[PDB]
Amino acid sequence: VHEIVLTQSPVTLSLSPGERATLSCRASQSVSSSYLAWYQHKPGQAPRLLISDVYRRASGVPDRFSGSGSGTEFTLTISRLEPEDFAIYYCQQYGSSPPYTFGQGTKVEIKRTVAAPSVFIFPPSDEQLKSGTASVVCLLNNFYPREAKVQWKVDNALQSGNSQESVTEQDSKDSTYSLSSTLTLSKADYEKHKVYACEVTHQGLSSPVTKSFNRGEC
Amino acid sequence: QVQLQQWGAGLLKPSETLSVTCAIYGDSLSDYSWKWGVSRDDYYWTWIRQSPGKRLEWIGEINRGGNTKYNPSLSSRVKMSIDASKNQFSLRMRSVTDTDTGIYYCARGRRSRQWIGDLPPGNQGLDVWGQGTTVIVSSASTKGPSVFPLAPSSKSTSGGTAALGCLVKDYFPEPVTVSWNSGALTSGVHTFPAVLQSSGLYSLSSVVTVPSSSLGTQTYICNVNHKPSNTKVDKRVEPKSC
Repeated sequence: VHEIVLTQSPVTLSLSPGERATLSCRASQSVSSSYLAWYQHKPGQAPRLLISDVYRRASGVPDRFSGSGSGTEFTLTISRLEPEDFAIYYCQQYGSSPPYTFGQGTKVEIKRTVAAPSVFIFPPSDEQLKSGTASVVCLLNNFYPREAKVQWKVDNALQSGNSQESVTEQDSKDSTYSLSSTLTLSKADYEKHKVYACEVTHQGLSSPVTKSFNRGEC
Repeated sequence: QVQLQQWGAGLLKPSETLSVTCAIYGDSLSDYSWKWGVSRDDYYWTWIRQSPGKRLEWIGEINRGGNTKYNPSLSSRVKMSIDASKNQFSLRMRSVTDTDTGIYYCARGRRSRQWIGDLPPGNQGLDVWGQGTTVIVSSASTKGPSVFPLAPSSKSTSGGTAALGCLVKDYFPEPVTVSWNSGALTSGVHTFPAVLQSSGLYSLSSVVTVPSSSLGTQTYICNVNHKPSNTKVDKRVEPKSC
């Protein structure tokens, strides 16, 4: 438990290309500047070392990546952001004392205008119902920012503990997100009700949006 | 140019022994000639891992001479070997449980106090990484997915545009690939990251937005591929009224 613990801030940084990015990494106790390293990580790709030793750039690291620190607080700075620089960034203590622990990571996100999601709902299929289960899907298409609230209501009653959510990466085209929420019940629990509704709260919506259906319609 | 490559994949039941290997290219481990740069004894061949909802974890390291150093959280179950006859090094993790699922990387850490001429950039860090080996520990058996049609209806239509999709449910393990119309449909497709249910099986969705008027003209098929179970399923998503 002698381990140094690193903590990064912010959890998510939302900026545009060409802007200045600054990421903070705070150590629980003072670490020598010679043992603080930064890494870049993109999903599906291996992590790449950026800053190491005494704020020295690694191989093939452009000059827009710089590093500073005081022993307890360290900072990775990107002067101007190229599109290829939006990713995850980690800090690590390496060389001081094992284990060589990391930070929780900071995500760099593209900041665009506010976009409201398109809300769609899909009822269960006969194929799934013949197996004893019913899944209702609610899709939020192309929205920004990523903060969105999806609630399931069955006969005007809020559900809890029987739904799952999933969000896509930021789109390389319009820089939006998409969310899929799946509510799953048994065939009995499903057929014991009538109205199934998906309620969506988002910054781009003045009032929440409800997409509902009657089980008797389908 | 020094590269690392990781071969294989991990599919284990709880209590079994994980074994992963890493191969080095662009440098020798049996080369005891120090005439420039850092000594090859300053290289520490490292295993790191990351679980989907967690931070990177330094598993451990072994050097050219055989000296190992292990994270105390794993040190009781972890063994690390190296051999210069193949320029490879391997990790053995006993008593694996569900908590050990994740991506396992091999890397090269560098810790040098002395050098001949120039200290190459990347000291005091992990300067070369492998691409990552996927490892899944679970009691579940390999199971191909059930593909159900998220049928388009009036409740999935907005301004001449209709959403339709495929629910790829109850499969194990990751991953699955999803294409539409045998790859001939790519615009406006969103395939969501799989979510692990409490049953130990994965589920995800793949949706696409098409013209509404085309729903009577075009036939839409989703092609789901699950390699671990050796399954391919072509499901036709037919419209519906609700």
